[PDB]
Formats: sequence, C-alpha cells, structure tokens
Amino acid sequence: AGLPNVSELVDMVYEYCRKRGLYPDAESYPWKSNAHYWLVTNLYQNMRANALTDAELR
Amino acid sequence: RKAADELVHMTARINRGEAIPEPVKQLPVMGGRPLNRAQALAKIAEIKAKFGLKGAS
Amino acid sequence: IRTGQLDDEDWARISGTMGILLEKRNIYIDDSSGLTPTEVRSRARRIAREHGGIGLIMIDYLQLMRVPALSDNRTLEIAEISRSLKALAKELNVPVVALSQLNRSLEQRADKRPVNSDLRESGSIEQDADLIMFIYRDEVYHENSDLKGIAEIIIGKQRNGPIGTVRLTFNGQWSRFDNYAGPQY
Amino acid sequence: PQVAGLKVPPHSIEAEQSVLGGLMLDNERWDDVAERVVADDFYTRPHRHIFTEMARLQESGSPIDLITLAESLERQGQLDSVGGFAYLAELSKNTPSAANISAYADIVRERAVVREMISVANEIAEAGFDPQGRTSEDLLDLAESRVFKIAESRANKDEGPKNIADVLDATVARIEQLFQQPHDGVTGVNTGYDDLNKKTAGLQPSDLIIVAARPSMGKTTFAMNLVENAAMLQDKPVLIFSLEMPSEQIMMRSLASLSRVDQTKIRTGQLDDEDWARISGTMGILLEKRNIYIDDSSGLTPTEVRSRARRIAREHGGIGLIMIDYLQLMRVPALSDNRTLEIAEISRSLKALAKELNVPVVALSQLNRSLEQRADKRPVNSDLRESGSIEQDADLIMFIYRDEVYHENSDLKGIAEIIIGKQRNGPIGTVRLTFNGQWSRFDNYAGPQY
Amino acid sequence: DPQVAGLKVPPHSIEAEQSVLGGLMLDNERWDDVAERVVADDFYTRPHRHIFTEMARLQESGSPIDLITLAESLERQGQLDSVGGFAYLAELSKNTPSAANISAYADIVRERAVVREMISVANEIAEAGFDPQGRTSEDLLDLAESRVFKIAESRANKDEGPKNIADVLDATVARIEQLFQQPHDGVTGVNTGYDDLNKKTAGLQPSDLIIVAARPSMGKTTFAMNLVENAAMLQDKPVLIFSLEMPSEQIMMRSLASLSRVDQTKIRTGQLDDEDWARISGTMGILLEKRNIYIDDSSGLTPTEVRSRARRIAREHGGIGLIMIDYLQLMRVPALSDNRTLEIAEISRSLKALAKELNVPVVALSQLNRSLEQRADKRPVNSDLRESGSIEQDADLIMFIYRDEVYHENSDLKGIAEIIIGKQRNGPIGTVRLTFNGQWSRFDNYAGPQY
Amino acid sequence: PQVAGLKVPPHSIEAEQSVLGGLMLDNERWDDVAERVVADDFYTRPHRHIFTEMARLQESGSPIDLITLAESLERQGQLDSVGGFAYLAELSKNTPSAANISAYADIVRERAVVREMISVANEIAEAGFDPQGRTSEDLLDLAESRVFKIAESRANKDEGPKNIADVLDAT
Amino acid sequence: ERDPQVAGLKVPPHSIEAEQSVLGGLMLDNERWDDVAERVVADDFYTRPHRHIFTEMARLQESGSPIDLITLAESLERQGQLDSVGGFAYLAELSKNTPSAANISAYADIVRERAVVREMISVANEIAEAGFDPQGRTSEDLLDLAESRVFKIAESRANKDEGPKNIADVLDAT
Amino acid sequence: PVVALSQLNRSLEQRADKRPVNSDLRESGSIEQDADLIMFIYRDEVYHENSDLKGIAEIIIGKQRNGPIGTVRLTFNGQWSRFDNYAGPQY
Ligand SMILES: Nc1ncnc2c1ncn2[C@@H]1O[C@H](COP(=O)(O)OP(=O)(O)O)[C@@H](O)[C@H]1O
Ligand SMILES: Nc1ncnc2c1ncn2[C@@H]1O[C@H](COP(=O)(O)OP(=O)(O)O)[C@@H](O)[C@H]1O
Ligand SMILES: [Mg+2]
Ligand SMILES: [Mg+2]
Repeated sequence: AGLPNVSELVDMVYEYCRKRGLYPDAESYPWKSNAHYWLVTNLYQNMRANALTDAELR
Repeated sequence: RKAADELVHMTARINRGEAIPEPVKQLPVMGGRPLNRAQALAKIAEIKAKFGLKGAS
Repeated sequence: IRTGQLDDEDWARISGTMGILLEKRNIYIDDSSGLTPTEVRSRARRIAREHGGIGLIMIDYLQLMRVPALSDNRTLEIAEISRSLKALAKELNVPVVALSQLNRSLEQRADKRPVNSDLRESGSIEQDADLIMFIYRDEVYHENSDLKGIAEIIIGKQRNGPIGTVRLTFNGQWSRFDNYAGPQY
Repeated sequence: PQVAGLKVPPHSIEAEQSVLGGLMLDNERWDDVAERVVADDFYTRPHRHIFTEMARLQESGSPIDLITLAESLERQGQLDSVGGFAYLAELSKNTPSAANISAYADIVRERAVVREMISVANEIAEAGFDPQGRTSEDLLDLAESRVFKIAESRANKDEGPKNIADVLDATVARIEQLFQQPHDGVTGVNTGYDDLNKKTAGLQPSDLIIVAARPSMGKTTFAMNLVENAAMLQDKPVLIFSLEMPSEQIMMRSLASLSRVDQTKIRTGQLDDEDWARISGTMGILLEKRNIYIDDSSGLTPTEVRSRARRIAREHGGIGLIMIDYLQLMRVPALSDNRTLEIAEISRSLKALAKELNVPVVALSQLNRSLEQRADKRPVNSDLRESGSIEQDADLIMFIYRDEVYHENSDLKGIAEIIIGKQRNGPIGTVRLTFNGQWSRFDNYAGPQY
Repeated sequence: DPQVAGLKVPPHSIEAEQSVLGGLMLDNERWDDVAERVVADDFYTRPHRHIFTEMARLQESGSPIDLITLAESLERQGQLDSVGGFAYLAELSKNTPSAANISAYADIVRERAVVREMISVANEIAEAGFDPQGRTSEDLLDLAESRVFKIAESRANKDEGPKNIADVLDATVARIEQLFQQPHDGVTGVNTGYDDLNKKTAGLQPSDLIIVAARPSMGKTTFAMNLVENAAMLQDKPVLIFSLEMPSEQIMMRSLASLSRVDQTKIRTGQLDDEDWARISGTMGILLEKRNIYIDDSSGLTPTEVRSRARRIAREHGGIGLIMIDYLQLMRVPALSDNRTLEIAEISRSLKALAKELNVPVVALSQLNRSLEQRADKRPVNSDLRESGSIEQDADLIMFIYRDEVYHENSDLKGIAEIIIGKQRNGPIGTVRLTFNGQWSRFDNYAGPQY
Repeated sequence: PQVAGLKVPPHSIEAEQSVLGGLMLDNERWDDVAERVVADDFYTRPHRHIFTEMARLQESGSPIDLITLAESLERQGQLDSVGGFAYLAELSKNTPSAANISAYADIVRERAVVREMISVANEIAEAGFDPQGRTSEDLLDLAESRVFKIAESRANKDEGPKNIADVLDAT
Repeated sequence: ERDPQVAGLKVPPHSIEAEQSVLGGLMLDNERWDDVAERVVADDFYTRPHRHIFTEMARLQESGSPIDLITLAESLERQGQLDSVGGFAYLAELSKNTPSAANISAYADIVRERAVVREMISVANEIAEAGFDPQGRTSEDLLDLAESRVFKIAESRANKDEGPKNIADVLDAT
Repeated sequence: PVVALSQLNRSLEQRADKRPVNSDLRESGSIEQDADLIMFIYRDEVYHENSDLKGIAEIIIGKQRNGPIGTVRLTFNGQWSRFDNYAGPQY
C-alpha cells in the first residue's frame, strides 16, 4: 500500500491547490499514481464545495 | 443521518416480525396495432365521408 | 390518438364517440387568451341568448385572466375577478367552475394535502366561493405510494352541505376520473 | 349600396333562401354547399337554426327534405322558433329547383367575411374609446392580434366560442395532417435528436418550453443547436431573440457548430484549407435556405417580441420556432416595482404568443444558488424560485445537467443529461447526450442505454 | 357654440405640445428623455411636427436647439414661415416656465396620438367595408392588416428588429476580414497590455461584461488602472473611468507613478530628484498628446446616471473604447434599497445592457464576503460572490485577484499575483501569474519559470 | 431677437469667434486666454474642438496659426467635423486683429457659469418630479450637495467626467 | 377645465386628507400635540386656513389652554379670524369627519414630505428663472442666491436638535 | 337599524388567539369609525376538532356606543341553521 499519511496528503492537497491553475485539466497534473489522483481530487472538490477549514480538511 | 435513522427503523420493524410489502406497480401499457399508413388514411377518409362537414384538406 | 397509431376497434370507438357528440351538439369552446371578466360575461350572455340558456360555465384557469386597471396589485385583481365571476353566476343562474393554482409553500409542509390557507394571495376566493375542491394525488409526490391510481377530492369549503374527502380512480391513460370501486370506510 | 350606403351590413337574404330551398329540394348537392359555407355565415337566427338542423340530420344518415326537417324540428320544440312549417314551405316553394347553389353559397361566404371585418373594426374603435387602464402598447397589441387573426388564417371570425363541429373538423384535420407526412414518430418540430424526439415527439406547437440550467452548463449552446436543427429540418422561418450576445458571436458559434470546426480557430481566424472549405459549404447552405432571423436587441419587452413575431409571420406566412435567451433579462416597465409580477406577466405573455402564432416558444432561464448546496445537484422544479408561475404555465420544462462541471473526477465527461421536469402530455425522465464544447454542439449519445 | 356634445376628435392636447417644445428649447439635455417618449408624428399640428423634425436634425448634427439657433437654422432653409415665425417661437420661449415635467407631457402626447390613430384606422376599415368599390374580400383584409400594422412606428434606427441571416453573415465575414487586416498577435478586442492575459482572453471583447473581484488590499484598483492605462496607450478611442472610491488626484498620482515608473511614496511626499522629474514630464507630455482619458469621481451613482454620462461622452467624442467602474458596492438603486439581491441584480442587468448598447467593454470591480478568510484555501471561487448570483449569471468574464503574501507573511510567492478566471463565456479558464510592483502601483508580465 | 422676455441660455457666439480669430492671428496672447477660459465653456462642438486642438498644439510646442491648425486637424480626419477650411478662414478673417481678447475671454467665462447654474436647477427639478424611490431627505441632500459643489471655485460643471488636462492641472 | 390630467400636474404635491386627519386628531386628542409638533410646522400646510388653525392651536398650547373644538372656535371668534378660516361649520366638519382613533404620526410625516418636495421644486424654478433674467446680477451673486435659497429649505426649525455649538457656548456651560 | 355583514383578512389567523378585535378591521377603517355597534362571531369547534365547546358560539361586542362590551354565548344548531339561547353556565 503505497499510500501517504495524513500530513503528506494535506501537503499534496495544498500543493495541488496552489499549482493546478497552470494546467489545462486535472489529468495534466504530474500525479504519482491513481490513488493520489483520486484522493487529492476528492479532497479538493469537497473543500471547495463545503468551505472546509484546516481541521475539517485534516 | 437520515440513512442511519431509516436503517434503525427498518431493523426495528424486521425484528418485530412483519412482512415487507412488494411495491404496488401501476398498470400495463397494452398495444398490438397491425395498422399501416394506407389503411389508417382509408379510415380517416371514411370518417370524413360519413361526417361530411369536415372540410379538411 | 395523438400519434395516430390506432387499430380498427379504436377507430370504431372514436367514430361512435364523434357520432354521439355531433348528435348532441351542446359543447362550445373558446380558446382565447388573456380574457377579462367583461369579455367572459359578454360571450356567456351571447351564447345563452343564441341557444336558450347555459347549463355550466368552466374556466381554466383564473390565473391567466387579466384586469388591466388593477395589474399593479395582484390581490385586488383576484378579488375583482372572483366578484365578477360570482355576479355572472348569479345573473345567468348557472354553475361556474373556475380552476386555480396553489402556492409553492404547500410542498414544504409535512402533509401536502391542500387547505384553505394554501389559497394564498386569493383570500377573496375563499370568502366568495360557494364550493371549494382540492385535487390531491399521492403518487405525484411519492413514487413508492400505495395509492397509485387513486385521487382525492377534498371539499375545503361547502356553504350548503358537509365537507370531507371523496376517492376516485385516476386513469391518466384515458385522461379520466372514475368511481372508486375499492373498499370504503 | 343603392345610393351611398343603405344595405350597410353586407348580407343577402335571397342567396340564403335560395341555398336552403335548393338543399331541401336536392339533397345530393349538400356536400358542394358544405364546403362553401358554414352555419355561422348566415345572418338570421332562423337560417342558422335550419342549416344546423339540416347538417345534423345529414350527418345522422337522414334525408333533409321538407317533411323530415319539419318532423325533426317539431320533436325538439324548435319549429316555432324557426318560423313554422309555413316559413319552411315558403322556403321550399319560392326558391326554384333549377338553381346554381354554388354561386349563392360563395356569395354568402364573402358577405360574412366582410361583415366580420367590420365587426373587428368596431371592436377596435370601442377599445380605443374606452381603454379601461390599458396602455398604448396594450391597445396596439390587441388591435394587431385581432386583425392578424382576421387575415392570416382562413378568413373566419374572431376568437369567439366555437361549436363542437368546427373543433371536431379541426381535430380530424390535425390527425390527417400528422398522418400525411411520415416523420417517424415526430408530430412537432424535429429536435434533431432521436431520444429527445422519442420522449417529446418533437417541439409541439402552441406550447411553452423552458430550458433551465446553472451558469456554463450549455443552455445557450443547446438552444442554438435546437434552432439550427429546426432551421435545417423545416421550411418555416426561425426567429431568435438574444439579450445576452451580439449577433456576430452567435453566427460564429453557429458556423463552428454546423461546419464542425473548432470555435477557437474561428474566433482567432487561425484556420486551414479544410476548415475554410467546411465554412464555405456551411455558408452556402445557410444562404441557400435563408430562414433564420436574429434580433440582438437589449431590454426586450413582451410587447416588442409579440409585435416582431407577428411582423415576421406576416412577411413569410408563418413561423416554425421562437427562441428567447433569456427571460431574466426581459423587462416590463409598468411592473418594475415587483419582480414576481414582472416574471408572471412575462410567462403569461409568452404562453399567449405561443398559443396565438401556433409556434413553439423556447425561453431560457437560470436557477438559484442554493441548488449547489444539496447532496444531489440535479435540478428540480422547486429550484425555479422567484418563478412559480413559470412552473405553473410551462408546457415542457427541461433542465441541463453536466456532471463534469461540478466534479473533475467525473466518469461522465462529455455526457450531458436533459431532465424533463414537467411534461404535460407525455412521460418524464432523463435523456443522455454527448457534449462537444469544441464545436459548441450536442450530439446523440452513442453509448450503451440502460 | 360647441357644447359638451363635441366628441369627434378628443385625443389631443395643444398645451402638452407647447410645454414639451418649450422645455426642449429651455433645456437641451432632456432631449433623450423626450426622444424615447415621442416622435415627430405624434404631434397634431403641422408647425409642431416641423419644429420637432428640425430639432431632431439639429440634435443629430450636434448643434444646440435653443431659440436663436433653431430660428437661424430655419431661416437658412426658408422654412421659418411654415412654423409660424420668430413671433411664435418667441411666444413659446416666453410662455413656457422652467417648472416643466416634460416627461409627463411627452407621455400624454404619445398616448393621445396612439388613440387618435387607432380610431382613425378603425374608421377607415369600417368605411372601406361599407363601400367595397369592387375590391374583393382578400384585398380588404390585406388593406386592413397593412393599415393596422403601419401604426406602430418607432424612432429607433436600423438594426432595431430582427436581422436576416444574410446581413449577419456579411457582418461576420467583415469582422473576420477586419481581424485579419491588422495583425494584433491573437488580440481581437481591447489590448490588455499583458501577453498571458491576451492569450487567455483575446483582449477585452466589446459588448461583454467583465467583473474583477478580490478581498480588500489585493489590488483591484491597481489592476483596473493598469488596464485603463494600457487601453488608453494602445488605442485611439476615449477611455472612461467611474471612480466612486478615490478622488481623481490620487488616481492621477498612482497613474503617474505607474507610467513614469517613479516610486509612489516619493510622488506623494514630493521628494523627487531630477531623473524622476524628467520621467514625470515625459509621461505628462505623452498624456497631453493623447488626451483620451476621462475620470468621473462622483459618488453614489445610479445606473441611469452612468448610462447618461457614457452616452454623453460617446456623443461628444465619437465613441468609447472601455468603461471602468470601481466599485459596484458603492452604486445605489433607491427603489430597491430594501433588498440587496434585487439591487445587485438590477445593477448587473443595467451594466450588461449598457455594455451591449455602446459596443464597449465594461469592467466593474466587486468585493467578496468575509467567510472566504475562514476556508483552508482562500483563493476566490464563484460562490464567494454571495448576494450576487446575478453577477455570476450575467458576467461574460470573471477574474479574481489573489496575492498569497497578503495572508501569509512567510509566503514563497512574494511579489507574485494570480488572476484566476472563474468564468469565461467564450473561452477557457485558468490562472495567469503576474508580477506585482506595489512601489509603482503596477502589474507586469511574469518573467519567472512557467509550468 | 427682441430680447424682451426671451428665455435663452446665456451665450455669445461673437465672443467665441473673436477669441478664436485673435488666437489664430496672435499666438503670443494664448496664455492670457488660457487663464480665463476652458474648452468646456464653449457652447458649440466646433468651437470646443478648435480650442482643444489649439491647446494641444500649443502645449506640444507648435504654432497655432491657420495653416498649421488646418493641417493638424486634417491629419486626424476631424477637419470636416469642425466645419472646414472655409469656416476656419472665416474665423481668421472676420475677426479683426485689433481686438481685446481678454474681455471676450471673460465673456466666454461666467455665461457658462450661469448656464451650469440653470442646468443644476433643471436637474434638481427633474429629480423632484420623479423621486424613483428616494425619500424627501435624500432629495434635499442631493440638492444641497449639487448647489454646494457648483458654488466652490467653479472649475467646471457640477459633476461629470473631466478631461485628463484638468485632472493633471489639479495634480 | 376640460382637463383629466393635463393640467393636473401643475399642482404642487400635497395631501389634504393627511392635514385634515392631523387637525382632527389634535382637536379630539390634546395629548399627542408634541408628537405632531416635532414632525410638522405651520408652513408645511398648503392651505391658508390650515396654517392659521395650526398657528392658533400652537399659541393656545403655549398659553396652556385646551385646544379642543370649542376652545379653538371661541379663541378664533374673539380675534375675528373665524370667518377667514372657513367658519364653525368647517371646524366642526374637520372635527367630525376625521376620526380620533387614528395614527397621526403617519399623516404628519406625509404632510412634512409633500412640503419639502414642493418647496424644492419651487426653489429650482426660482433659480432657473433668475438665471434666465440676470437683471444686472453677476455670476457670484446668482450662485450665492441659489445656495442661500437651497439651504433655506432644510432650515427654519423652531427648536429641535440645535446642532453644533461654538466652543464659547460650551465653555460657558462648563 | 341597519346590519351590514363584513369579513376579516387572513392576518387575524396569524395570532395564537384568533378571537377578533377592533383592529382586525384593517383596510376598513371607515367601517370601524362609522359603526355604532360591532359584533364578532367566533366558533372554537371550527379551528379545533377536539374542542370542548362544540355547538357553542361566541358573540363578542367589540364596540358599543351606548352600553357595555363583553361576550355572549349561544348554542349553534347548524343542522337547522339556527342560533339558540345557551342553557349552560355563563361567564
Ligand atoms: N472556446 C471554447 N472552447 C471550449 N468550450 C467553450 C468555449 N466557449 C465556451 N465553452 C463552453 O460553453 C459552456 C457555456 O456555454 P453557454 O451555454 O454559452 O453558457 P450558459 O450555459 O451560461 O448559457 C462553458 O461550460 C464552456 O465550457
Ligand atoms: N507605496 C506602496 N508601496 C508598496 N505597496 C503599496 C504602496 N501603496 C499601496 N500599496 C499596496 O496596495 C495594496 C492595495 O491597493 P488597492 O488596489 O488600493 O487595494 P484594493 O484592493 O482595496 O483596491 C495594499 O495591499 C498595499 O500593500
Ligand atoms: Mg447563455
Ligand atoms: Mg480599491
């Protein structure tokens, strides 16, 4: 199971939310694997849809 | 939360015996029309001739 | 009928119905839009004058009628429409059945069966109407309803009689209401 | 009329008496009379009553001779109202049998048309003298509508109440008309999409159609695709009202859609030879047809829309489809104080226009923000807040939903759902389509169907 | 003598016509209001129609329509006698008071004209029906239809109604050819001065509504002024600014700092050396050579005033190239002060209508709600436009300004701002990075590495 | 033009023509005219356009005589809108050189101030007739603000867009 | 006449019904006078009889006398001003036709608003008329006249929120 | 004596206690002022099915010119469309 921890996942989400504005689509982002793609995208959508705070994000 | 409440209610009903009803459905739709364009046009013409004052063209 | 895909028995039934209707000849239809109460009264008077009276007047529906002098306030317009309809009904000595619509807030209540207060913006309608009937179909709101094909006519106000619910069978296939043959309580 | 005007209302008693007498004497000519004159074309009540009774007897399978007609009238107690057996015998006797009843029927037909035109003129004058709270726009709209009903259609009467015989004839005519041209399950305007045609039987005339979606869902794109398909698959003019975009951007989107050329290239001009050839072919087809009209005016009112639609119908003998985008930008100056009354008036006027011109009217609308806060974001009728009358008056309501708009992870990329929230004369459900935003196009869904 | 039984031709009012003409003579700025409510054919007497026609022609030529000018124009064409003379013109000038409700009189004239024409048309139709004179029924019906349709005539110029597809196709081909004639390097509208923004937006398109939104201190005013400066330098049409937030002097000081690339604090405190003075002199010389920037620093403006002033500027200087409003949270709609959502919807609708009418890009600045500062990611989204759903619905382009160093002192992106395209109606969406020089109150092209 | 009760906006075409002709004939007095009158004080579009072009030429370091002014206008395509070389020559010729342009510039002055005052009064009356949802207090505040702004230094009209020249002078 | 509404817009804004309601409420209730006094002035009344009645009622209130119908009628009769007002018949009509059980504050505000709007319109007319006929006045004189006329509208308050005071008066009070 | 019948707006039904008062004659101020006697009719069984006052109606005197005010209870026989004297306890 090559899955990141909570802190690594949150850091990846923050980096994605910083950098994804410079790419044509979410699939153009340099993903490490499919699990990272799904986790980061789902967290990003949930955060931007429900106005999650930092603790709620974690 | 609603799903949890519904599960609790359904489990309570099941544990008290009871029988889960089998929907209700709503009617058949029928069908079976062996009628084509020419015969239906003949029927329309027959109706027009019988009722006379159609004046439809 | 709408798509024209009928068979011989259906054509025979339609021919019989048309023959009966053409033998009777007592139905008149006016599909105008934006009618004022004055135009409705004038046309009803003309029909009664030409054919020796009327048996029933039907309007569908009163929300589409217009009173140009009172377009600013909807409540006054509805009150004027209801008053004019009552005056016409008393003048021609005929029953007048007018269709209306209900507010959206009804759909937010726990029970969606209509009440008089659901005639919001039309209090004068409740005040002036001799009979008020609400149509309720449970299957419209609930897909898993046990009352599919059953409709309820709820008498919200009868001036000279009782009130209650009457159950009918709804055949939307034929666009008809029929007597309810199920068990009665 | 003799000297100046004496027989001021155009009528001829002699022609009516001759027609009735000839029909009594020779029952075989009834059909020739029945296609040249109606009961309402007669001036006196006795003649209308006699003609109606004769029509009833003839269509019940009975002779319409003098004795049978008198017997039928006596049973219903209407013989005295007509004038009696004396008057019936006078009609039978005075008019000679050897007559050309077709000319008399045509004469009776024309006088009725002229008299009804005079009647509508009198109604216009009376409405002008007593406005009863109507503005100048309302009076002009009323006059134009009345005269248009007089002239454009068959030279018949005003709106009025109609007997069930005329309505039955019209229904039989509608059925025959729908049968004569096999459109394979399409009775209205062909939408160009097979599943939508199956669910809706095309866009039905005299119906109000609402297209609603959240911003950037493809509402304008879908409406323009419907307009293009209606123009290509029909001969009647198609009229567009656009308060949202200039006509040049509309035409660029239409070129991208029809020629299947990327819209960015067309907008920036960076095209190649094959794209130029496709655009040339599309322009050639469009200039060969010439049945699309565009009005990019801003601040439209319902009166302006109705007036311009009537003018177009006068110019080209009918319309095929009307499209408005969108109704949240329309204005009713007399009701600017309350927005709800303004929206209700707009919806009622659009429904009235659709009924009057016998054309489908498709009006675009927006939804409320709270829809985005639900667990499932697919629209429902209650999401039309501030527009309850829109839900009450619309004949067809279609919501556009793209899942990729909300979710980047969506497996339904390129797939759009048309959700029928209210179908008054048919079923409701979801129709799947393919969304090509590159060409600003919707296409038939080629995937598996459950 | 004519008693109460005079009911033949009631619908007219000479007093209303005299009031309208006198008010137009006394106040020429009301003409538009009169022009939208009455036409030359609504007047019952021939002299009044002639006067209105001459005044309309003079207004079209740009000349004033006061008493002396109107009389001199009439005397040149020899038509002064037909009106009634300078005597009648002077009588109209003298008798009409300045207490004129010209709009009400114009409406009264309009209603009477419509009623009278409708009655006359009804009389003509009925009299034709009573006297066929050999015409068939179809001819009479066509005559009646033509007469009834001819009544509705409005002073609106061409392109008022629907347009045939041939004309629109000609316009589209002309637009494509015009874009191909002058190489603007992928720019079809007003140039923004930034390469990446030009690539993503293809300039600021005419007839489009553009919204710029950000939290306070992000740089909305700075970015808007940079866009205005770039549009003014890269065009020839006037550029109009509606600054309800700042006085014109501070705006000009920021503009001088931006254009001359001099430190803003030095200009504010006056501590400038010789090179700075030379730069400022060059900038002022260029600006005074161009002369295409107009600033209006009035506060509490309604959309009607904005439309009127924009129309006046376009009329005086033959067109506009860009309109800028900063910001729309200070505009007022008194009739809808009770409900904020309706007020914002009306403002957005009027701005879109003005943008479409004048065929100019209109940029309007806006503010965001405080709740954005509580989310984990503070970059703006569309839903952060709370109370302004109509803004999201009506805007053709929506851009948000975000600076990370505002919220994070230890940010790694200091001096880097993001323009986030939250909604583009005719293009893609994404993030454009720029460099923020707050010293000069300027945004510049991002020269850093691009991913 | 008996002027025995006539209500005409205060203006004088003769003063404008004299000022323009004098500036055409003698470019040195331009400053003595530039301190007394602005472009907006002129009542006609051609006169405002001519004055603006002359100001632009003078502040760009160029003579503003008839030939140079006509050539500069022609290059921008605005010569036809002004009235043409015929009208420019008429302005140059009809107005005598021996004139006191100071008095005429002071005439193209306050007449515009009175016209602005009449405009403010008309705006106040129009706002009073059609409140459009405004209360009486709001109308009184608007009137007070307008009449207060107009009576302070009278730089230009009550309020509206201003050319960048005036804003640059203020800065 | 011959005027449905063509001459009906020369009339300055006003409301006779609100004036009559206020006067009747004052006649049939003397406890609310201050509430009326803080919202309306004698110059806010469009007709001379109403201004005279309000002035006499204010005088009686300041003298401590009741302001009922009988006392007001007697006071007017003694001064000989009863005939000018419209008579005891008109006074009784105002007292009777106007109900006592009413909210006089709304009518007072209505009377106040119409007076402000009418005075603003009249001041604008005067300013424009003076502008068209200078009669030798300079531009500065006309601007000063316009400013004084405009700001004299919101002024003319008897005693209500005296406003800013010079430091001398406040220092004397301290 | 002239007895004119009137009706009340729905706003009265927005209160917890729905018994009418004088101020409930809104939009009819002239009626309230000119009336010499004002009587409101109330029936508790209309609003509450489980009410204990079935067949009992209240006549409430909201304004009397020449007498007192109060509530009078009566029996309501809707079967005969009649009002009768109340035989129960009076309060
Ligand atoms: N040049 C383009 N390339 C690709 N897609 C585009 C382009 N222009 C617009 N779109 C798409 O069109 C959609 C919105 O279209 P439209 O229906 O005109 O807007 P609305 O739905 O607000 O009426 C957007 O979701 C966008 O993805
Ligand atoms: N002299 C200066 N040097 C550096 N930065 C400045 C200077 N003056 C202003 N700023 C920056 O400008 C920002 C606000 O500019 P402005 O666009 O007026 O804000 P708003 O977003 O309210 O329009 C502030 O965050 C401030 O850091
Ligand atoms: Mg759209
Ligand atoms: Mg700012």
